[PDB]
Amino acid sequence: REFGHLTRMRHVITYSLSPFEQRAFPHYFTKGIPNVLRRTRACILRVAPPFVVFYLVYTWGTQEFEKSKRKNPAAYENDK
Amino acid sequence: QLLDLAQKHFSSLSGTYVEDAVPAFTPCRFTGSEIRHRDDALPLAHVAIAVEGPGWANPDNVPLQVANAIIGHYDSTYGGGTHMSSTLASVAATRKLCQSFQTFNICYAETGLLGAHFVC
Repeated sequence: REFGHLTRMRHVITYSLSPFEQRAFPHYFTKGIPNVLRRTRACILRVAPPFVVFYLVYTWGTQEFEKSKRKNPAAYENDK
Repeated sequence: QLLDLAQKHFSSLSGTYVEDAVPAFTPCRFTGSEIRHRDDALPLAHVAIAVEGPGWANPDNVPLQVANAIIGHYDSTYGGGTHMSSTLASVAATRKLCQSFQTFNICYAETGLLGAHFVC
């Protein structure tokens, strides 16, 4: 596909600078953190309710199976 | 004759001590970095690049010219040929990569600038 026939973009003025000059972790801490939380919530705000769905389906399904299985002899009263 | 006849109207107006010794021109660290413009409409790409060089006062610049002399210069307007005393030139005579190329050497008194300058 090459660089010669991608797309005819016009004016753009890039300003890259060498890694060797600049630090590997520029404000990587205090600046990086808020963005992390900011987008983390951006995912969980949508993703979470499926997690709760799977959670209640898991827990209720498990207790469903166990109550359906172990409790039975008491529920039978074979001494009837 | 050009000495005595030379005018010396207003006198120099500057300090003569340590106070005036501070440079009017800063020492300048080199910055290996890249700037790019895409006007695709431009008939063709014109690229140059530069390494940090000796200050103009510095004699260290002098041998480098001979080094630049190895790079030489070339352009399509010459007599051409792959035989010629330069590699990039014969390549320019071959795949025609360089319509022209040349090693600029602009050394400033502080810090200089070796580099290349070419048409492809």
